[PDB]
Amino acid sequence: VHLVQSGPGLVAPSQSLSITCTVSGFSLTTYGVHWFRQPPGKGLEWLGLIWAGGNTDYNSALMSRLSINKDNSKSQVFLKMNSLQADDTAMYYCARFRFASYYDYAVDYWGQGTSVTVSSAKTTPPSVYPLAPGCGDTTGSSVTSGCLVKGYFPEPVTVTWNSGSLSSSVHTFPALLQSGLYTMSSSVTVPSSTWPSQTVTCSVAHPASSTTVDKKL
Amino acid sequence: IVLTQSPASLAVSLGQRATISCRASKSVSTSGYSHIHWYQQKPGQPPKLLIYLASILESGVPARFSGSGSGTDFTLNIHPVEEEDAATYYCQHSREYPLTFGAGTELELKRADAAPTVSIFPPSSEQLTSGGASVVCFLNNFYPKDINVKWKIDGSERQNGVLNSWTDQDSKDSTYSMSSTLTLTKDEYERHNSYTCEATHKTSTSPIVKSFNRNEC
Ligand SMILES: C[C@@H]1O[C@@H](O[C@H]2C[C@@H](O)[C@]3(CO)[C@H]4[C@H](O)C[C@]5(C)[C@@H](C6=CC(=O)OC6)CC[C@]5(O)[C@@H]4CC[C@]3(O)C2)[C@H](O)[C@H](O)[C@H]1O
Ligand SMILES: [Cu+2]
Repeated sequence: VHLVQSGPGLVAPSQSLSITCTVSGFSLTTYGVHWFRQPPGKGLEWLGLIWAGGNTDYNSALMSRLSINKDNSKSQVFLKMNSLQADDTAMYYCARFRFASYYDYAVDYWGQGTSVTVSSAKTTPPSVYPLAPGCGDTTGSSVTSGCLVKGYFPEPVTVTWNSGSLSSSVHTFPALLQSGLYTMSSSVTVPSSTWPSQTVTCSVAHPASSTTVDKKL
Repeated sequence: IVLTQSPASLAVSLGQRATISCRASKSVSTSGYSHIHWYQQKPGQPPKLLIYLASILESGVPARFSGSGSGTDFTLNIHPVEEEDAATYYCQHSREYPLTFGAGTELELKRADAAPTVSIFPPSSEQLTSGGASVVCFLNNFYPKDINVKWKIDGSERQNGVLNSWTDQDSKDSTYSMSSTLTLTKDEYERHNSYTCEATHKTSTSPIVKSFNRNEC
């Protein structure tokens, strides 16, 4: 997929992390890969670059604690981070470096990212509860439905409606850490038909636990 | 170096022009090339390159984005700001290592006031089986963002144990939506009747209200 990283989830403190970046549509023979991360809610941060010829430049800071290495044949860059601290909790993104000369280069394509939570806790799968209008009012020509996703750890979660078919009027309310666990919800508005016997479903895939439960409304 | 972005937040009506600034601690300009870049990070996606080397446009980013500047001072102009650009904006220099980002300038598109469509949801059967009860209200598609909901339980008894989450600004119409979850124990949900969700937002002195009566328990 143009650049996708896997490495993920929960990693306990002091242990090591390897996030693998898999590039597509170019090769490492000709392209550099930056690694960046984004610590929840604040700014983007550069970790390092592995240039074309297997060469590397590092953010003097993290410097000591990380290595990046490519297998050109496999189309993968790998970032090894060791002695994890809890503030390494971040979204980790790999990006393509288009270099043509010192006066024409770009960090031009970005991976989706993967969420790495450094903590001594255990993943907790979500409980998913459907929410449907129950006291019968002649709901106009549109009805709202929802899925409540409760108590999971760590982040992320993915809530899709009828596997992805409805992403029209889908609202995804962001996640709130309550007593060490996260909760979130999503609403969808479908017509008064495309609900009753059309059967709606939210499909919640909670990666770290490998939960992928579909609750039918 | 270190990059300073102003304003940190910005609201501009459509058709207007927005001007993100970014000033560096040092001349990120070697010969006639200002080594700075501009990224658009929409709400929950990876960064998209907008401009590299201060002025050059990334193919695909429309021509209402303009980058300008030399040395220390740089500027991103977006005119006409269309609804689609409600996102967060970063500038990054690459004059030296490390490759630091500036803090982000959020853009918020000003729009006409829009009042909420409140929806109220019972708990699921499945939830009650875990001994708990959640009552959910989606206050959807309003502008501005400031809204404050209240839960009224059975009489004008208010409650605490409420979870309130706001979606970011919608990119099609410039609205916001909200989720409010009152979470009770089953064993106290069970011995009460009325549950109101009373929302108060600029568009009316009158709070909007949705409410249900526990119907055949
Ligand atoms: C022809 C050559 O060009 C100029 O020097 C150049 C080499 C060197 O000095 C630097 C600063 O260290 C290089 C640096 O090395 C590599 C980069 C960090 C790299 C990356 C960008 C990114 O995103 O990831 C990595 C690509 C360009 C870069 O950003 C800078 C750009 C500023 C420059 O100043 C330019 C002078 O004109 C010089 O005298 C002449 O020898
Ligand atoms: Cu400094």
